[PDB]
Amino acid sequence: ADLEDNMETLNDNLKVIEKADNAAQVKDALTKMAAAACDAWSATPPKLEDKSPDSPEMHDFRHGFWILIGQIHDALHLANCGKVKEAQAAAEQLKCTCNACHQKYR
Amino acid sequence: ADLEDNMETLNDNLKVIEKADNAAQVKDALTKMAAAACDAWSATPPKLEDKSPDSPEMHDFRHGFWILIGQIHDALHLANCGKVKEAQAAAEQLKCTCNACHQKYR
Amino acid sequence: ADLEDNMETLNDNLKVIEKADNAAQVKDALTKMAAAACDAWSATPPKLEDKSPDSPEMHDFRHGFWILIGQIHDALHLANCGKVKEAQAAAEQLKCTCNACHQKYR
Amino acid sequence: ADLEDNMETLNDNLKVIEKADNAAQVKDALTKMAAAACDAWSATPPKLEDKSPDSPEMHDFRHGFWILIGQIHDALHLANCGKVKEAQAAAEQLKCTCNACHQKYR
Ligand code: HEC
Ligand code: HEC
Ligand code: HEC
Ligand code: HEC
Ligand SMILES: [Zn+2]
Ligand SMILES: [Zn+2]
Ligand SMILES: [Zn+2]
Ligand SMILES: [Zn+2]
Repeated sequence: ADLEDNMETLNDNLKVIEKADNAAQVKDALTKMAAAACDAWSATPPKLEDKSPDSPEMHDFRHGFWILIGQIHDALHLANCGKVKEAQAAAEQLKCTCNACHQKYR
Repeated sequence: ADLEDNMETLNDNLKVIEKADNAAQVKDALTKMAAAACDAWSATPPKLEDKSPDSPEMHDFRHGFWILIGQIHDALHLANCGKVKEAQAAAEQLKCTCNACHQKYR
Repeated sequence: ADLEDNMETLNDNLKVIEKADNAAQVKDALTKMAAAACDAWSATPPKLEDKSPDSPEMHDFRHGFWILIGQIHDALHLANCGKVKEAQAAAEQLKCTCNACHQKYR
Repeated sequence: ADLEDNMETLNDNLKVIEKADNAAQVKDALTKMAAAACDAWSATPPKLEDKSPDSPEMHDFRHGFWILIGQIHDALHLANCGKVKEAQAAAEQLKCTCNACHQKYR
């Protein structure tokens, strides 16, 4: 349930994808990431603890997760259809979403 | 967190939108729908009760939720912006995603 | 390349998908709909001839086309994977984007 | 019309968004990038002239453009709402799509 725990689960499963052998491994990891992302959006990060839940900073923080869930969905199509290289390449593009949110609120 | 309960909160909040006057009411209903959707995809429907979580059928079952969440995300842009009518029209288009899943797994 | 011709293209190719025998016929028809959608969005519909290109109605008019292109994209995943029936059902959900615009602007 | 011209349009307008002062400049530049993306996806790049138009590389080539159009769509929400800064940040998240495609196919 914890924001820090959700970030650890996102971190571990991202590496899993990068170095996966089969599609079953990639799909398992992406589904775990989707769970963590769904649980993370409702949390308030330390940096934004003083700002209202309707601030333009709390929008955007939530928005980051909608984008990530969209990317996971897209990777899932590729993994399920046995394109393991394409799935791994797509997963590499998640980092961009990771980095942009971290550069503002981490 | 029950599948039936999450469906109720989805069904209720969609009617709230239809009858809303201001944008703040729309934002509040869409956030609740997003939480329910994020909570419902992990559950197993009575029609697939004998199927494994990593089975092919469970994969397409979760697919409808990925599409739903992206439509809530899109509607949220309009509601946060203050475009009440357009947000209501966006919310209406959800009904098709609701319908398609129900045809297959209900 | 005018609005009416592009609407004929979308209409015809949607029938092609519904009556398709194979995935290759589905791929071909989705490609043609993507080209039609890409060519249609810059046009001005007769009912908004009095409005500026930069106006809330014209932003909304073009929006319907980003949604359609996104749905075509999703359906192409399914047809490239060889999932013909799933791709035919996904193409059916396009109809709601068709009707949403038509109710406002046709 | 040809792929090189399309790529210059994308490049020029991306710089314009970075250096933009008003929402009107961002709107116009994002719209021009949407048209360029739409005219680019049907071409065949030099490095894939020897491959089949139904090959996984050609599928992946076209796919990069659907992702870009979705990101331009996303940024236009922010720009049409007058929100210049976050429309500009959204526009930066788009380089990751530019780079993934050049890293494999340019
Ligand atoms: C890709 C999807 C992501 C990976 C991999 C990681 N994140 Fe994040 N993240 C975000 C915040 C606000 C924090 C700080 C939370 C706090 O300080 O309490 C983090 C933190 C991490 C961490 C460090 C965890 C630790 O205790 O050391 C890791 C390893 C991590 N994140 C990996 C915010 C966001 C965010 C905003 C919307 C996104 C999209 C991501 N994080 C994505 C990723
Ligand atoms: C699959 C991807 C689904 C999507 C998307 C939506 N729903 Fe659903 N819903 C789904 C199932 C499998 C069921 C049946 C579960 C059961 O055993 O009863 C339902 C059920 C409902 C119900 C009936 C609830 C009840 O207790 O009888 C309603 C009112 C309902 N769903 C509404 C609904 C709405 C409004 C949605 C979109 C906004 C929607 N659902 C999406 C599966 C899926
Ligand atoms: C707005 C975003 C639209 C979307 C999405 C779709 N259509 Fe459309 N269509 C639209 C307009 C404004 C019009 C009127 C054009 C005019 O100059 O009068 C239309 C018209 C049609 C027609 C009739 C064309 C004619 O014979 O005059 C058809 C058959 C049609 N549209 C089909 C169609 C389909 C199948 C779509 C979904 C894939 C669709 N349209 C989307 C605006 C919009
Ligand atoms: C693949 C799906 C691509 C995406 C997404 C983007 N680009 Fe691209 N670009 C791509 C190819 C295959 C090529 C080479 C074409 C050739 O004839 O060699 C390019 C090339 C460019 C160039 C070079 C222009 C020139 O004179 O040769 C530029 C400046 C360029 N691309 C910019 C660019 C930008 C800014 C993008 C993101 C918005 C982008 N490209 C995406 C393939 C793909
Ligand atoms: Zn995709
Ligand atoms: Zn939108
Ligand atoms: Zn999908
Ligand atoms: Zn968005």
